[PDB]
Amino acid sequence: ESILEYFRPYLGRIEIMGASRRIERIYFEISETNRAQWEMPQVKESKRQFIFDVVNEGGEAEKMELFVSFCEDTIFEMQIAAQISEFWGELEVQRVKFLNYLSRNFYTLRFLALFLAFAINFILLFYKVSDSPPNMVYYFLEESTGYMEPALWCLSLLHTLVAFLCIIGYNCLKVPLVIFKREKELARKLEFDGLYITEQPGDDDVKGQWDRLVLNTPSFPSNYWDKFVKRKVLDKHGDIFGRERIAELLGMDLASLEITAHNERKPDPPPGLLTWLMSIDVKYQIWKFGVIFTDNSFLYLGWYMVMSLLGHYNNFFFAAHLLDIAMGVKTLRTILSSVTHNGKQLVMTVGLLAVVVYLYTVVAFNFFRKFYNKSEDEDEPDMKCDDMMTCYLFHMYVGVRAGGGIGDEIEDPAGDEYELYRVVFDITFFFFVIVILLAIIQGLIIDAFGELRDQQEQVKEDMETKCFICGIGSDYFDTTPHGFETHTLEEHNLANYMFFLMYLINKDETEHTGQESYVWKMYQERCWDFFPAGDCFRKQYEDQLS
Amino acid sequence: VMSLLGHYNNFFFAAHLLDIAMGVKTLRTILSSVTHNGKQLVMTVGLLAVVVYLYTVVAFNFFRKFYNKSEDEDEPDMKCDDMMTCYLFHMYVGVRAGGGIGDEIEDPAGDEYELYRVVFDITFFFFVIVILLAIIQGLIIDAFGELRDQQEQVKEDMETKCFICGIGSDYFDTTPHGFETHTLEEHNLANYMFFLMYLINKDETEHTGQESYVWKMYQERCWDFFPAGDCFRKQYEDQLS
Ligand SMILES: CCCCCCCC/C=C\CCCCCCCC(=O)O[C@@H](COC(=O)CCCCCCCCCCCCCCC)COP(=O)([O-])OCC[N+](C)(C)C
Ligand SMILES: CCCCCCCC/C=C\CCCCCCCC(=O)O[C@@H](COC(=O)CCCCCCCCCCCCCCC)COP(=O)([O-])OCC[N+](C)(C)C
Ligand SMILES: Nc1ncnc2c1ncn2[C@@H]1O[C@H](COP(=O)(O)OP(=O)(O)OP(=O)(O)O)[C@@H](O)[C@H]1O
Ligand SMILES: Nc1ncnc2c1ncn2[C@@H]1O[C@H](COP(=O)(O)OP(=O)(O)OP(=O)(O)O)[C@@H](O)[C@H]1O
Ligand SMILES: Cn1c(=O)c2c(ncn2C)n(C)c1=O
Ligand SMILES: [Ca+2]
Ligand SMILES: [Ca+2]
Ligand SMILES: [Zn+2]
Ligand SMILES: [Zn+2]
Repeated sequence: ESILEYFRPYLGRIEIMGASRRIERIYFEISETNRAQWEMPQVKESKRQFIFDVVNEGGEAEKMELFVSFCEDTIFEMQIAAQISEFWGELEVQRVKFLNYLSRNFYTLRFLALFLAFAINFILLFYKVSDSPPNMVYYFLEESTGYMEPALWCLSLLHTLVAFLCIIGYNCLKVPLVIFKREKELARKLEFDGLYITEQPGDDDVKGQWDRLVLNTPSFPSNYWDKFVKRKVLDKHGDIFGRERIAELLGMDLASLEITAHNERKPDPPPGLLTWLMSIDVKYQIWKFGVIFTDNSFLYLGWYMVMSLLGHYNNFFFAAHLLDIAMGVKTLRTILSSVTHNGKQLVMTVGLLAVVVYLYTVVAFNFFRKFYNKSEDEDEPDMKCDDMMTCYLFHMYVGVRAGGGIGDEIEDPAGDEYELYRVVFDITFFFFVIVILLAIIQGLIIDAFGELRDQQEQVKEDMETKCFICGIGSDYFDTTPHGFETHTLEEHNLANYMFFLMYLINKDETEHTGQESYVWKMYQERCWDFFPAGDCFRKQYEDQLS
Repeated sequence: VMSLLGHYNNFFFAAHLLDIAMGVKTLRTILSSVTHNGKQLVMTVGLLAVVVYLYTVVAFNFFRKFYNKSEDEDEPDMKCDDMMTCYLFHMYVGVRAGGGIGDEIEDPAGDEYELYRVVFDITFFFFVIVILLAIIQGLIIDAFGELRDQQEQVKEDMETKCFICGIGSDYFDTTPHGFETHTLEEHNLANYMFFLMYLINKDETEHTGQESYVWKMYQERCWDFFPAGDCFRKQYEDQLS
């Protein structure tokens, strides 16, 4: 019993479909470092996001196809977590240590940046403008507190430095995952689908046309686990598309690959800076800059950098950093996600408002223009509807904002032949614009709140009622007490399937057993038939009592 | 404390009127709707403060001429000479006044910054007056729906599944009034409650085999005696119980 208790965390168990028609149970070893890396909060958050998006967007037919991909991505991330874990050579080692320090404390730098922005704004809360020095006016900090201006200067410098550290850290730990995902997707597309061989991408596909740059670059499979994708594509499509055309498209040399296949040399790489710069692939760097610039978080951080530099140029610009609270706190993100859920419908609704108010201006310029005199003095009238530019601007700026429509601002229509017509005009403008459209605006936000809440509830219920791997309902396992918990924690646990991949990858091919070799060979062929979908061990041997 | 202060000054007793909220049950339910999303509400007012502060920042640097609230020409009263007064004015007047801050601010017609001020007023009207108050109302409405859905779910779960064994009502519904008989005689909650006292009171030497077995398992914090997933009727369905 003591040995089993000691080795319980390291004993992983999974279930596979099997070479035969019977579900088979597989036992293997889980490394301590693998479990330590898996339990990291970042990995936990990534797994939560993956589960949420998979459940919400469905994709049942591709479920396993997504899951395996997730595992691959996650593995790369924790490799980075292993790498960034806690004359020329001296500066290089200082640079790598500094980069690692920035990578480790990125979130702390974000928190410090938010706090520094709050402090800078609180200091700026004491500005005052006066004509006399402390013809145009001057600005100065009017306060009785000492050394406030030097403190503000130091806070500005520290804020910019910390934000720059944020930029460098984010480039250190987040970009390689995006690059790896893009390389993986492009490799799958050009190896199986052949989107560039005997097929072309669509013109509207911006990313499809952008991915054409790294086709012939020597560093194409960089930042990705596989480095022989181009050779496999050549072997797959040379006999049809033409070996020479494939070589030119992928930038390969048949003689070079042949001689390296026979035997390769081991030249010494020069550590010089000039030769290193010469060895930099310009096209690959251009493609990497293009893909990284399309990211949202990187653009947000670049905007934060620009705001910091403008803050050095003019201190008041730092006020913009207050909006980072929306990106900072999670409840901020949720409540503003309600607004962003129906954003297209919202810009929609304001456009419809503009059109209907334009029609009201059209019918107000042709007949009811006399009633638009906003000048009290009789000597100099001020007609706001002499031309439709002023009339439409007046209706847009005054009629929409003023409660009760445009009739309140417009003169009294009593005592005129068009009094009934003007009454209909004002009442219909009040109902159609002030009431209905703003009601739509509020209803969109309320519906978005309900939508997000329903999505979260559906995800929770789906997770709590059905198993992720086999899909069998919780009731059948609930026949036996705590059956569902045992099934979801021991038999078909997600972490066990994740760990089995690494256990296959680390150990040598000659050490794989029959089951391990079978799973590995079917994995290579992108075949997901080993997952026990629709069946499990318990019902396989229900008569035999397992 | 309120009562003692009421003795000190009688008017303090007015505070006790708020006890109606704690007193009547419907009071508690309707205010539970408000308290359901309280963090989201203090949230939303904080975001309001930040966005109005940004509007004051862009109103202190350029559009400060239009903040003269004094009718007399001899003694002007600028409300945006410093950002303390400008921010207080926007917080206290702009938010409360329907239509944004443009109504209180002077007429921008006839100036080079008239279009810029039009954008300023219209965007302050939409972003502050419309969107944020819409969020405030939507949170309360969503909380009402949340509590109602919770009560409905609890009622349905109680009325459809048995609490002890968890078997659905349909299987018992095969026999007429089967679910009622099962939930009133076989797996009644009160019977399980009473059995614990019946075991605690009687002496240990008087316990039978079944009573002694349940008692020992209870003492070891083991809950395997509860018939979860099985019951008498399906145990002897072939034998007709
Ligand atoms: C987005 C909503 C838009 C509609 C808002 C409706 C609110 C107001 C509704 C009604 C008040 C109508 C005006 C007062 C009556 C005047 C009579 C008249 O038009 O005869 C004219 C002749 O005929 C024409 O020139 C064309 C006749 C139709 C004009 C447009 C009517 C729009 C109806 C829309 C249907 C809406 C139904 C109900 C909607 C709730 C006389 O014109 P005049 O004096 O000889 O010349 C004038 C100068 N002019 C040459 C420049 C033209
Ligand atoms: C929460 C919402 C916040 C934003 C509300 C926006 C409403 C209003 C929008 C627009 C009206 C803008 C003002 C009128 C035009 C003036 C030109 C100008 O700025 O040039 C200036 C030079 O340049 C600078 O000093 C910096 C330029 C940018 C200033 C800040 C713009 C904010 C944009 C936000 C993006 C919003 C996009 C749309 C949002 C719906 C000229 O300045 P000056 O006269 O030489 O010196 C003045 C005194 N000073 C030294 C103290 C500075
Ligand atoms: N094959 C499966 N593997 C794991 N969990 C499963 C599987 N199928 C269903 N589940 C669900 O997983 C739930 C348990 O979640 P789990 O223990 O994985 O949470 P977690 O990721 O540790 O949580 P947290 O969000 O706190 O980090 C069960 O309630 C069950 O409904
Ligand atoms: N094991 C169980 N024991 C008792 N009731 C159960 C059980 N499982 C489910 N129920 C549900 O409880 C309901 C009966 O509730 P009950 O008769 O206890 O109401 P009550 O609590 O006496 O009424 P009140 O709330 O007014 O006191 C049944 O409709 C049944 O669906
Ligand atoms: C098959 N395979 C993988 O699936 C893999 C990997 N590194 C990460 N992953 C996910 N390597 C090196 C690999 O050969
Ligand atoms: Ca072997
Ligand atoms: Ca006895
Ligand atoms: Zn399962
Ligand atoms: Zn029962």
